[PDB]
Amino acid sequence: PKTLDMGAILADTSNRVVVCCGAGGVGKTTTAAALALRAAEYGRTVVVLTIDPAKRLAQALGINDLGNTPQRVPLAPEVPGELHAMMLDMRRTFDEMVMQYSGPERAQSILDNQFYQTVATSLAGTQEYMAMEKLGQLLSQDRWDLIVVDTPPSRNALDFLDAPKRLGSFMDSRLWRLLLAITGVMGLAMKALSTVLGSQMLADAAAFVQSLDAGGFREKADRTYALLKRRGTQFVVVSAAEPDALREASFFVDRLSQESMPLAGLVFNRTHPMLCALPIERAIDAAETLDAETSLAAAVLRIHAERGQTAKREIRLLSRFTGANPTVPVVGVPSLPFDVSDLEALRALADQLTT
Amino acid sequence: SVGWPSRLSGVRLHLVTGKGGTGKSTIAAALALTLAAGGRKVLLVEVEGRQGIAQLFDVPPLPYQELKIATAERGGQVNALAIDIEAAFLEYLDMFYNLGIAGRAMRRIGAVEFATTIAPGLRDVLLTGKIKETVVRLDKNKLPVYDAIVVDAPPTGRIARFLDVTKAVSDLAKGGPVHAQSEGVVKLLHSNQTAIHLVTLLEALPVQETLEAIEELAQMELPIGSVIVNRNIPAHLEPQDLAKAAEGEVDADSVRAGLLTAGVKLPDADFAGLLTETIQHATRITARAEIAQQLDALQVPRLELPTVSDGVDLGSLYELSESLAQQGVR
Ligand SMILES: Nc1ncnc2c1ncn2[C@@H]1O[C@H](COP(=O)(O)OP(=O)(O)O)[C@@H](O)[C@H]1O
Ligand SMILES: Nc1ncnc2c1ncn2[C@@H]1O[C@H](COP(=O)(O)OP(=O)(O)O)[C@@H](O)[C@H]1O
Ligand SMILES: [Ca+2]
Ligand SMILES: [Ca+2]
Ligand SMILES: [Mg+2]
Ligand SMILES: [Mg+2]
Repeated sequence: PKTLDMGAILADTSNRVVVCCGAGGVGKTTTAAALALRAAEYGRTVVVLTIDPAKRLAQALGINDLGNTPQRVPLAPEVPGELHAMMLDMRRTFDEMVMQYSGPERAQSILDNQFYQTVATSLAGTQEYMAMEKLGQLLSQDRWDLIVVDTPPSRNALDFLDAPKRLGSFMDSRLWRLLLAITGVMGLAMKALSTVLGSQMLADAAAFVQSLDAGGFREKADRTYALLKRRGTQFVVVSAAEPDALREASFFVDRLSQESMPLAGLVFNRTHPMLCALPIERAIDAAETLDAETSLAAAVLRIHAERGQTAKREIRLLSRFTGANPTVPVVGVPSLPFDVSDLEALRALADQLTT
Repeated sequence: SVGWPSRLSGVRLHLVTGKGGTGKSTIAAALALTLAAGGRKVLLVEVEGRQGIAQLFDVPPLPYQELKIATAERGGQVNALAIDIEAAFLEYLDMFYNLGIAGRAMRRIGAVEFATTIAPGLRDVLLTGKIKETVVRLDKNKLPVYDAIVVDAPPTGRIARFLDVTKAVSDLAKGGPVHAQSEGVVKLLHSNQTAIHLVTLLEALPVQETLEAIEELAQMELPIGSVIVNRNIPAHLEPQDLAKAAEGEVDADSVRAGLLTAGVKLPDADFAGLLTETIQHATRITARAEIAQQLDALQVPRLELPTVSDGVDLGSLYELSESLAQQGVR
């Protein structure tokens, strides 16, 4: 294999942006938070842009509020650096984008529009687009030497790289002005929409097109994507010891390679390393002899054999990824016997990530 | 105490919800197999255009047609319907407004994709309306075409809005035939002919969403069926031995003695390692039991499925169907 050295990547200030990617439910948020807290322990002035921390983790970071801006995470006085954190507010980031380009006066109308509030702000790819927009806002202010980026959950790891551009092209469709804000084909389509859709909804939709007054959205998604191509950007792919998560990680690694984007390596999270060298065949047989003959000893053997079978699946899954990607540095992170929802649990996770 | 009360056998429409990644697609297919057993005909429906049925059965994308995808036990049949929202919108324009011509012209300029995307209420009207059509469909002899309909439904965060027919219709044109059909959809959803099943994992977020969804659905007076606890694991330890091991207490003297009996003598680094392996297992079980306790408050039937050791294949769907059948699902 090849061992990923997250500690050396974090300590090197030429690394300015660290993007934590992969499928949802693998440990992206906690990895992002553990990495950011570590960089701060190394002396760096860091900001972690979290997407969806679990309630207890968000409270431990002091980011359980409705804010859409970084706040300082108070740490032990010995800590030489600074940790700053926030949780993305998708709707508020859309408001900020609308105001930045339309101005505060015209933004009052757009923000009050019922079609904007109920439809435009919840379209597919908004979470990825707004994460990218916020990353852009963090970079422009130059308030930190390191930005750790958490990415929205999805069954598809590539949605982070593709969904903003996809949403952007949908927003720039000819169909918005033509069908809401005459022709043979466009006229037929306009008639069909008038016949089926509510007059109030169509008025709010056409008002939104007139009010917004934007290839604006695709051009925004394109410029913001180019920020990921700046020198000092590192991508970290996170995966659980599961086939779907690894396949998503592999798809992401391929894309980074095709696009010549720097990949730090893979975080193979939730592993079950064997703490006892006793073979699986011997453990089952030792438990089976006890079954025919103290229920504690046989159950203890059944735990170990079950863990060993789990460890065998993990090793063959990883060897499949490593065989296909022999150039990719990897770090195995064991499943910790507690929830990663406090600063002390983040510290223990960062110890696993940086060894 | 039963996971499937008798009343659930009279249900014609089964909606399978749950948080993303909990097993809705897998369990909706296993439920469909269970209900089709004994020469019955069940329809398995998906509504998000994700082609999850084709992916589950490892086949190319399914067209907008009801097609036999699996043979259930003793001559039963499971049909599949991957609803195509674009084709459902054209069907609606043509049947209700005679705008089949306008519709066909819209498809050639991507305007059907647009209309369904910009109007989420129209989307839900088309989907729940098609679901209702499969449920009430009669054959030549005035008998139901399907014995049951199983819907691989939207997740826990979207299920209440998806079944909110009053809110979906509110953003549609006043009058016409749609407003009359919507009454029949509401009546079906709120009756004893429907049940919403909620798939969960013994993890904090899937359990929280299950509770939040049940509350929202109860407020809407929508019928709850069962809570299905997926991917269960073996405890391996008796309640007293587990409670102690979760604190770091596994008596080694008893463990060392039972190992000598089986002809096993471990060194100090392997014996200590074997002990922390069971402590960590017991810590995982205890935490899972603490999460599961939050469901005890609901006076809702509960079903349990095991973990399929490797990837879910066709044979795994039959094992999960068999697990459901043994729990009284019929
Ligand atoms: N190595 C680990 N050991 C134990 N628990 C972990 C580990 N990594 C993550 N977790 C837990 O897994 C869950 C999912 O992690 P999270 O970072 O929110 O994932 P994601 O953002 O990928 O969905 C959380 O409850 C977290 O505490
Ligand atoms: N009982 C089970 N044992 C093992 N794997 C399972 C089980 N149920 C589901 N899975 C797997 O878990 C993942 C998520 O399940 P899926 O049915 O696609 O969930 P959902 O439709 O709720 O997103 C899939 O990879 C699936 O094969
Ligand atoms: Ca310093
Ligand atoms: Ca993009
Ligand atoms: Mg996350
Ligand atoms: Mg699914």
